[PDB]
Amino acid sequence: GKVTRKIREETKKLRNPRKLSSPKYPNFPETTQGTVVDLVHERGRGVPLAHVKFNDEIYSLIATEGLYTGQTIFIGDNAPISIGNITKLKNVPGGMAVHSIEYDYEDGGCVGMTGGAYSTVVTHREETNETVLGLPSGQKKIFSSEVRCIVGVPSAGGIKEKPFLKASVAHYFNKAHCKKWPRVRCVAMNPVDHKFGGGNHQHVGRPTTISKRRPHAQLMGLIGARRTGRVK
RNA sequence: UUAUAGAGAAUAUAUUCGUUAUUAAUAGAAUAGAAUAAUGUACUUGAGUAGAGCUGCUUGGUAGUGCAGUUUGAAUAAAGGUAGAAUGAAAUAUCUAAGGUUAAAUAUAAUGGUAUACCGAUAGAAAAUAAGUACUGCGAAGGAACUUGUGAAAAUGUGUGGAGUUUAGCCUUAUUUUUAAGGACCCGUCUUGAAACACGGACCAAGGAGAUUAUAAUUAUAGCAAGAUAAAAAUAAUCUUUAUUAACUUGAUUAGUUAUAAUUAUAAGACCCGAAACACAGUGAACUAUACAUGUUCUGGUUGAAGAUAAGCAAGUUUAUUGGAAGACCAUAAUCAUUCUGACGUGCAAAUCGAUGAUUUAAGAUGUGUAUAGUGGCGAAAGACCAAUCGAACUGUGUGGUAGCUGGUUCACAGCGAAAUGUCUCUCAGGACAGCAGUUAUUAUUAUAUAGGACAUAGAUGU
RNA sequence: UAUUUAGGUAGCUGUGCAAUUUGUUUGUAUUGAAGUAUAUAUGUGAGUAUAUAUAGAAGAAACAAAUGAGCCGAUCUUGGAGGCAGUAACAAUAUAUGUAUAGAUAUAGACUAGGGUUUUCAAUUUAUUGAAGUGAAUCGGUGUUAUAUAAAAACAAAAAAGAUUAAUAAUUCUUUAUUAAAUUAUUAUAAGGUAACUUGAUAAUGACAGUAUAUUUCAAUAAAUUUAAGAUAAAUGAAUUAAAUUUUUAACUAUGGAUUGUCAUGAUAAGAAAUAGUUAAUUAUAUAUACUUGAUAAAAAUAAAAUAAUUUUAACCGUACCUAUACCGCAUCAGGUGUCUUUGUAUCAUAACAAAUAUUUUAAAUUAAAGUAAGUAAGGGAAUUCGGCAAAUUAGAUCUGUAACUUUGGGAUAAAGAUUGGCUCUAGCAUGCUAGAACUUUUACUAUGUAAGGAAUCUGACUGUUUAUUAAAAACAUAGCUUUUUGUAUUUACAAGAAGUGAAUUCUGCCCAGUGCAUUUGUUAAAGUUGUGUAAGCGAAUGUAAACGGCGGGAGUACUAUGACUCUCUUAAGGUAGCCAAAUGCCUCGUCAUUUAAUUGGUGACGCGCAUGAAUGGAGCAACGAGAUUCCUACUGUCCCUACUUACAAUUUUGUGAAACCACGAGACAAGGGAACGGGCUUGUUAUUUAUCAGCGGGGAAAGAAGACCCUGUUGAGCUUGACUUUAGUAUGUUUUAAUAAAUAUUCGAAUAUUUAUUUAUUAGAAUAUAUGGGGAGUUUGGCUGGGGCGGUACAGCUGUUAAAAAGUAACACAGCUGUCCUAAGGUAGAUGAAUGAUGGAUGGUAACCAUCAGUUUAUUAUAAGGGAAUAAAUCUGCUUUACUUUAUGCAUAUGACUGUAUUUAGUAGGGAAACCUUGGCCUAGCGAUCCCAAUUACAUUCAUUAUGUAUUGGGUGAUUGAAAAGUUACCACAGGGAUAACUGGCUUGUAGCAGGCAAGCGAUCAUAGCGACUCUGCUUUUUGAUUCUUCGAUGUCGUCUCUUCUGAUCAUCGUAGUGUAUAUGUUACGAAGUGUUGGAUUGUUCACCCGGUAAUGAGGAACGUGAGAUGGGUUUAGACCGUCGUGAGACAGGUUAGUUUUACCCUACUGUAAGUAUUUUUGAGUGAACUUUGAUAGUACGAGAGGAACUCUAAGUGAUGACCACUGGUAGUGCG
Ligand SMILES: [Mg+2]
Ligand SMILES: [Mg+2]
Ligand SMILES: [Mg+2]
Ligand SMILES: [Mg+2]
Ligand SMILES: [Mg+2]
Ligand SMILES: [Mg+2]
Ligand SMILES: [Mg+2]
Ligand SMILES: [Mg+2]
Ligand SMILES: [Mg+2]
Ligand SMILES: [Mg+2]
Ligand SMILES: [Mg+2]
Ligand SMILES: [Mg+2]
Ligand SMILES: [Mg+2]
Ligand SMILES: [Mg+2]
Ligand SMILES: [Mg+2]
Ligand SMILES: [Mg+2]
Ligand SMILES: [Mg+2]
Ligand SMILES: [Mg+2]
Ligand SMILES: [Mg+2]
Ligand SMILES: [Mg+2]
Ligand SMILES: [Mg+2]
Ligand SMILES: [Mg+2]
Ligand SMILES: [Mg+2]
Ligand SMILES: [Mg+2]
Ligand SMILES: [Mg+2]
Ligand SMILES: [Mg+2]
Ligand SMILES: [Mg+2]
Ligand SMILES: [Mg+2]
Ligand SMILES: [Mg+2]
Ligand SMILES: [Mg+2]
Ligand SMILES: [Mg+2]
Ligand SMILES: [Mg+2]
Ligand SMILES: [Mg+2]
Ligand SMILES: [Mg+2]
Ligand SMILES: [Mg+2]
Ligand SMILES: [Mg+2]
Ligand SMILES: [Mg+2]
Ligand SMILES: [Mg+2]
Ligand SMILES: [Mg+2]
Ligand SMILES: [Mg+2]
Ligand SMILES: [Mg+2]
Ligand SMILES: [Mg+2]
Ligand SMILES: [Mg+2]
Ligand SMILES: [Mg+2]
Ligand SMILES: [Mg+2]
Ligand SMILES: [Mg+2]
Ligand SMILES: [Mg+2]
Ligand SMILES: [Mg+2]
Ligand SMILES: [Mg+2]
Ligand SMILES: [Mg+2]
Ligand SMILES: [Mg+2]
Ligand SMILES: [Mg+2]
Ligand SMILES: [Mg+2]
Ligand SMILES: [Mg+2]
Ligand SMILES: [Mg+2]
Ligand SMILES: [Mg+2]
Ligand SMILES: [Mg+2]
Ligand SMILES: [Mg+2]
Ligand SMILES: [Mg+2]
Ligand SMILES: [Mg+2]
Ligand SMILES: [Mg+2]
Ligand SMILES: [Mg+2]
Ligand SMILES: [Mg+2]
Ligand SMILES: [Mg+2]
Ligand SMILES: [Mg+2]
Ligand SMILES: [Mg+2]
Ligand SMILES: [Mg+2]
Ligand SMILES: [Mg+2]
Ligand SMILES: [Mg+2]
Ligand SMILES: [Mg+2]
Ligand SMILES: [Mg+2]
Ligand SMILES: [Mg+2]
Ligand SMILES: [Mg+2]
Ligand SMILES: [Mg+2]
Ligand SMILES: [Mg+2]
Ligand SMILES: [Mg+2]
Ligand SMILES: [Mg+2]
Ligand SMILES: [Mg+2]
Ligand SMILES: [Mg+2]
Ligand SMILES: [Mg+2]
Ligand SMILES: [Mg+2]
Repeated sequence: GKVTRKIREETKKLRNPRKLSSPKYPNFPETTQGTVVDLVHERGRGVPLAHVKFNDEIYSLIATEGLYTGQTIFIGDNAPISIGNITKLKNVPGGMAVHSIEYDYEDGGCVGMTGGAYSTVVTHREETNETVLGLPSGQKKIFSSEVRCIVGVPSAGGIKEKPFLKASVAHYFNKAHCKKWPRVRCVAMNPVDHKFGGGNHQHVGRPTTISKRRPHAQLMGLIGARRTGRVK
């Protein structure tokens, strides 16, 4: 046969990988004050970024919900908690919304980068100095304290309301996000290109649930499912 | 010009260069003599080695013959290694590993010489050289013709002579030979069977296919013979005859050996020409496909969503304007290819021409630059496209790849003359053994003998 | 001394001729060698010798030697030259005197890619030779970069006119300018305005989407004026052409205190209008606003300034010419190729015409046929056809008017009507647009351009894309819906990877037994330790079907009929909601209705559905479609049935001048035999213009291509998988791993294991074992066979028949059997009337047991069949293990293994008194090599244990004298085969068709007017079979259209004869092939069945007549859909839709044309009696009545055929409007 589509797409990512910003905030020993300068828009991502200014140095950050040009925010380990400020994790009471959490201390940020997605805090445990967070995916993860984070819900709202009612709307989405579009179903192909292909009618003939035990080039279909079907 | 010179060239129908035989100059090498320089003390022995366990390659080496990866890793001459089945033990022989140098006898191109039972311009190298040239391919690469005198055949022109219009050419017999009577389908080839409506062949010249080598055997000839011989080299072995047997136990005997020639068998490109394929090493995105950067992309009409203004009727609701949204509607230039199954169909053209059709601000069209290569790329998916080639591109090598299968195989006369049947076979388009044939040889009561016969006698059988 | 022998394919042996070179001997030649061409002699023949002509330098013979040693063929290799043939195919403007007067076709001009002297001139005839020609501080390159080699179109210091040369000119020359660098002369270091700001007085940027509307800057039109030009027989308030001169707004500041603008949306207490003022007005590629987006629209090098002057200061490379007859397609090729500019009329444009500019020289003609284009048609209007394929009708603009349905947006420009010129005026205001009125005519968008309409069904939601060169679609994509993996992402869950269905509306039923997937607690390798112990995986349990998939059958029960209800086999569950003879139903052209004169078609209903059915999605149509199918209206040469005109090729002339093909073709036919369809062979019948010209497609099984279909080959390739053998990747053990201290557990002070802490290590790996592993890699996938496949094994053994009186012998011929059974069913000694029948005997019967008599093989002998045995080879009783060990040989049987079975020398045993018998079954069947493994007996080496050898058995190949092995190809390839199928032909006639002989009976009695049972004998090649003789280096399949000819087994028409013939109307038989046999609906049809009509719609042949005559509907390559089968690639004589039809110019045949005049005769060939009907005969003959003819005589008509233009109709580059 020939090399299929999945392996040929990953080696096309090594010839020209996709490029993004990775915005991080600095670290400062005591509480300082900074000003918001302007709001911009990037090519790949939907959430707008913000340029703040600490000690006559301009950095880049993800914009929170209510933010206007010229406003003042504070950064430090013991800043007061309000909209757009960045404090330590232990100060916030249970029930609020944070949107950039570093895994360890003195890191930029790891969790909650996209627009419209936020996390919640559920508790504090004074023994061993740990707090449990509620991830946007729905899983409870235990975080160590003394990491610092930003208070508020991120901007850009709910983008998934109105559909791509035309085909032309989805053309410019996948082109900016560097994905392959359109896609051909694997049953329509000839049996050289794909395992499911060929035949006299369009059907599969093999079970579509494939274990994870098998090697890398044999993985296709619903890989390693614990369940299949509508629940009710 | 007799000759230490009769090797060979050149001129014309008796002369020269040389051969033969002698010297000189320069460079290099070796041997010997004479002279100049020079001579003290020296007790070293080879470690992450040799060897074991697991694992892979190599050799004739069989249970390592040799080498390497990983783990482990000794003794120092009162010591260590080896001795053609395995391990353990013992005697007798014989050697001392893990550091270094080394002439001669030996193998073969570019470059220059000397010879020959080799070829003589379709031969000999691709090239008697303005030849690795003219010319072709995007590229790796491919690659010819032509000497000087004589003037054959195929195919034509002019002149003279002759027949008839109902019959090409050939054989026999005839002085009615440019006619008469008899005979006579076109050759080669597979085939039970060919003039066949079975295949190859329009015509002339030149070229063109069982030769060479190794190992065996039979026949003819030559030298010596209980022995036979040009092995390498310089001025021994082998065969008669390994005497049998697995071995022990045992054992005389078919004139040979060396060469020359013809035939047969096996292996070498192997009588000549012919596949679809496989591996090694390299070249292409100028056509066409996709992504990224930078530029360019003619003109006229149709319809009427949000938003806004007024005038009526009385929380609102009818009428008239303004406005110009949409993968909305229609045409020219540009683009594509539904139908006539129109034209053409040794074409204008290795895909064109005419009428009729479809198409319009976009998921469009197009120039240039960078990225993607053949068990690989690109793909709104037809196995489509990747330089007129794609269900695995193109160029060179292994390569004169293998063929139980089609085709061809070159002079005369004389003697002799077949099979299409039995058995075994992954055997049925093929092989081997038996049968039928040919050639040569020795010998006579195996004529006191034989017979695809008859007669006399003794019998077998179940149509 | 052949009085005896002599043919011969495949094949074997002997004697001889030809060519090139080598050693020795003998000889020739310039008064002429070798070669070549004609004769003569000689040899049975391969060949040799001589003579004459030509030419000019070396060659011959004998005895021996070495081979690249003798051509008709190979679709053989290279060169030269024929026929067809001067044939096909192409090129062909006018002038009596000209560097001109006319005609004709074509839009034209600049930068780049490519070309490289083609440029210009001279001389000689799109050629040859020779000279000359390209001038740069400001026109390109050289510079910067596109997130470790990138731009002649992105960014960047600066110029224009006017003339010169045979050819260069933003480059030479004249005139007026600009930039940068080096040297000179001179100098402000700040003023002014309340403010916005003005003047020598620095630190700025390169730099960035698309669409719509409003400005009318320039420019261009239009007008006026001034100089000039060209024409008219005439006439014209003065025409036509050329050159120039002219035709307030936006920000900001100061007062002010509440209104005000645009074509549209508005602006203002974060200060409107109105005043006073300061900056600018970006030149159409501009300015200001508005609108669309999960798209927000590149990088880097790069900066200073006042006034005047100077310069042998500004380097290197290219600057000719062509834009298609100077590029690429082998070419002076109807193809292809980036950007820009271009005048006049043109009331939306388009189309068309004219300017401008560039090219160009001489055959004939009122006449062929058949072609390629363009026109017109009386009457009928789809009757032609698979199908309205091709053509025709409609169309612009203004005014009325507009339905069912609906996803409320659409449908809609629906459909259906009416109007349109020219000239003279009137009326509006926005001043070039729109309404109305009068007059007039061979009536008005129509030169060019410009929608036929309506009603239904199947399928796809829509815009979009695709097999460059036979398929544009119902295929692909798409939004929408759903499932799944990942919290250690250069990117961070509204994100990033993997799959299925296919807009909206309404729904998405049951099953976890099978195969997969996930989660969790019996079997299983190596390495290490004195020894021992510990892996994943497989197996088991629980979930999961918008995962692969699946979703039965039989019996009774309420006048007939049916079964709400009941009983019953099993299973994982037994197709629910829906839908249908549908693109899915074989029987099948299902049943009913409707559409038509007539329907296998279309639409609506019915359902025990061969084989429908729910995201492998079911149901459904509003909008959209060069998709597939049926019916109405209009329209027409598609047809009845064809006719006329023009142009270009063709026919006639000159010039340039080919190809396919060719065994021999010298005239053609009927029958015969033959390799079963002859141009040539055998018997018959026949042509001929002085050697032609133009047509045509019957034949040469015509030409192209070593058949793609089918079969064979111990020949291949693409693809799939539960085929055989393995491997990359990955999971899990063991051993290697920095030191230290401590804790805990397991084994016996010690050995193991687990876990924590510190820093003194921390490049991050290495060596082995087990499992998973079509993601990959090699290779295989028997034979026989009345073609192959499916079925059987006729592939190993045994018996009887075929089988023909010695031995031997075939068929997918006949009837059968075999891979077993037995410690006794083996060995031996002895005794013995078996099976059955008759007559009797308490319970006792057809049949229980006991006696008597008879009893030739009927009984038994393990088994298939055949053979053998009656003091028995059978049944009983006793005793035993010959179901042995060693030397030699034979028979099936052979040229030959393995096997079965008879016989021998010498031992050791059993039965018997002894003679004797015994090496498994009474005889003919139950039969297996080389290599390797296991066992038994002997011995062999310095020593123990082991290994290796000789001998005998067992383990086994059933394809049985013996490889280790699954499929598919419609994407396919190679070598071959008429040794072998699909089509024609040939022998045969079971089947098909057409007739005969005899006479039981029917017919009111009567066999034969007319029929005829049970049986029997034939012909024809017209159905379908059976066989495989000719063709696989090719003979073009079914049906239809057009056209000719032939047969009798006669449908009418003609002549006779029977009758169960009164007339009329029938029916049967004999002679007879002259002439007729005609129109439509449905289906690809042949066949079939209806409507209508007539004198009568007869049966058939000619390669199942006829494709270089046509068409292409089905069948039959590559796209695609449904149903059934297969895990899968795939398959279906089950159903659909779209799919390139080549070549005549040879020979022969056929139609015409081609022999000095003028009058005729004879012979030969063709052709030579079509059919219906009115009136009279006549209401007559004949008949109870009803009814109801004929001979003959007049009047017409249809079908065919030969001519003609007085009348009518069609046509018309002849003629007029
Ligand atoms: Mg496909
Ligand atoms: Mg595959
Ligand atoms: Mg489907
Ligand atoms: Mg040593
Ligand atoms: Mg020669
Ligand atoms: Mg040569
Ligand atoms: Mg004859
Ligand atoms: Mg034959
Ligand atoms: Mg024949
Ligand atoms: Mg043939
Ligand atoms: Mg030929
Ligand atoms: Mg020759
Ligand atoms: Mg070859
Ligand atoms: Mg390679
Ligand atoms: Mg549109
Ligand atoms: Mg055509
Ligand atoms: Mg390369
Ligand atoms: Mg396909
Ligand atoms: Mg190609
Ligand atoms: Mg003979
Ligand atoms: Mg053969
Ligand atoms: Mg033989
Ligand atoms: Mg007798
Ligand atoms: Mg003879
Ligand atoms: Mg030869
Ligand atoms: Mg020849
Ligand atoms: Mg020959
Ligand atoms: Mg030739
Ligand atoms: Mg012409
Ligand atoms: Mg020139
Ligand atoms: Mg010029
Ligand atoms: Mg100039
Ligand atoms: Mg120039
Ligand atoms: Mg120029
Ligand atoms: Mg061009
Ligand atoms: Mg051209
Ligand atoms: Mg004419
Ligand atoms: Mg008409
Ligand atoms: Mg008419
Ligand atoms: Mg019809
Ligand atoms: Mg008809
Ligand atoms: Mg049409
Ligand atoms: Mg009027
Ligand atoms: Mg569509
Ligand atoms: Mg095509
Ligand atoms: Mg289309
Ligand atoms: Mg097409
Ligand atoms: Mg689809
Ligand atoms: Mg749906
Ligand atoms: Mg299950
Ligand atoms: Mg369930
Ligand atoms: Mg049902
Ligand atoms: Mg339906
Ligand atoms: Mg009907
Ligand atoms: Mg003409
Ligand atoms: Mg004949
Ligand atoms: Mg015959
Ligand atoms: Mg002719
Ligand atoms: Mg062939
Ligand atoms: Mg074979
Ligand atoms: Mg293969
Ligand atoms: Mg494979
Ligand atoms: Mg076979
Ligand atoms: Mg017995
Ligand atoms: Mg055999
Ligand atoms: Mg197919
Ligand atoms: Mg072939
Ligand atoms: Mg045959
Ligand atoms: Mg035929
Ligand atoms: Mg019959
Ligand atoms: Mg033919
Ligand atoms: Mg042919
Ligand atoms: Mg008759
Ligand atoms: Mg027939
Ligand atoms: Mg026919
Ligand atoms: Mg044809
Ligand atoms: Mg024909
Ligand atoms: Mg067709
Ligand atoms: Mg299935
Ligand atoms: Mg089918
Ligand atoms: Mg007559």
